[PDB]
Amino acid sequence: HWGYGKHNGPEHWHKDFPIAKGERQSPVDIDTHTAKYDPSLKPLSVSYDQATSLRILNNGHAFNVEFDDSQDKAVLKGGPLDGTYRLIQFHFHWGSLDGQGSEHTVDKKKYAAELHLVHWNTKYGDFGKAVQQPDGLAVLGIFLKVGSAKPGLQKVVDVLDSIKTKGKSADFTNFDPRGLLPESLDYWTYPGSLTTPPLLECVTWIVLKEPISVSSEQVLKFRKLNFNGEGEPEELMVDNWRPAQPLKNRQIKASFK
Ligand SMILES: O=C1Nc2ccc(F)cc2S(=O)(=O)N1
Ligand SMILES: [Zn+2]
Repeated sequence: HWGYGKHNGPEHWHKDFPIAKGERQSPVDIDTHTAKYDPSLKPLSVSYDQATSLRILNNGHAFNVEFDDSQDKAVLKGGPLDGTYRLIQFHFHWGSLDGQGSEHTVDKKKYAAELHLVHWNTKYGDFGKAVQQPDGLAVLGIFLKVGSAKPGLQKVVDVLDSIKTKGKSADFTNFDPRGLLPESLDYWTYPGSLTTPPLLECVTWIVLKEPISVSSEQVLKFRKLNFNGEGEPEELMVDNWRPAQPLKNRQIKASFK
């Protein structure tokens, strides 16, 4: 099965998932000098006041904080998007060292981690139908750098010991994802894909320019998670990031000068 190891990592994924070599794969390097300001892009609208978190799950490649998406409660709209996209889950990608971990890069810079807030287009009715469409998902990507702690992340960090291994979940209600957002919503946007198999080309990527700061202790606790299940040999869940993929015939657009 696919993973992030030497024999099953990103360079192998194309054998089971040939779209890995497709025309709109993610992540990508964001060349800040070539990204063009698009004055027709609107401000992002992030409406998370009614978000209902339910559960946190170690799925063997990251941990997902899942939300009730059976109603319009936490939605992303505006920006490059047409219509309304409902928050379904968020998760992170991170490194074994502070010098790597993000999936997107900025002028080849790798951040310590990257948060993905995943939303699906309500016109397709559910997530499973949305991923079959070129405009089915909108993923808000936020870089993490190591410095001061992020207070709004600590409730996540503190539950990780209860979901150490693949397949473990824990109740995780009343978590407010607004506490994970930077001050500015300036962003880059481009059409891309899921960054894990099945690598479907269904994502409008919206990557925020401003990183959030998290403490060394916070990211160190991400690195204590396990890829393996309980009672299997311990493999630390680190370096669960796909590297940048060829941009091909795409343009990255900036919301800001
Ligand atoms: O690792 C990732 N796996 C995903 C899997 C399913 C998604 F809906 C979105 C993503 S993602 O591209 O945001 N990141
Ligand atoms: Zn992701």
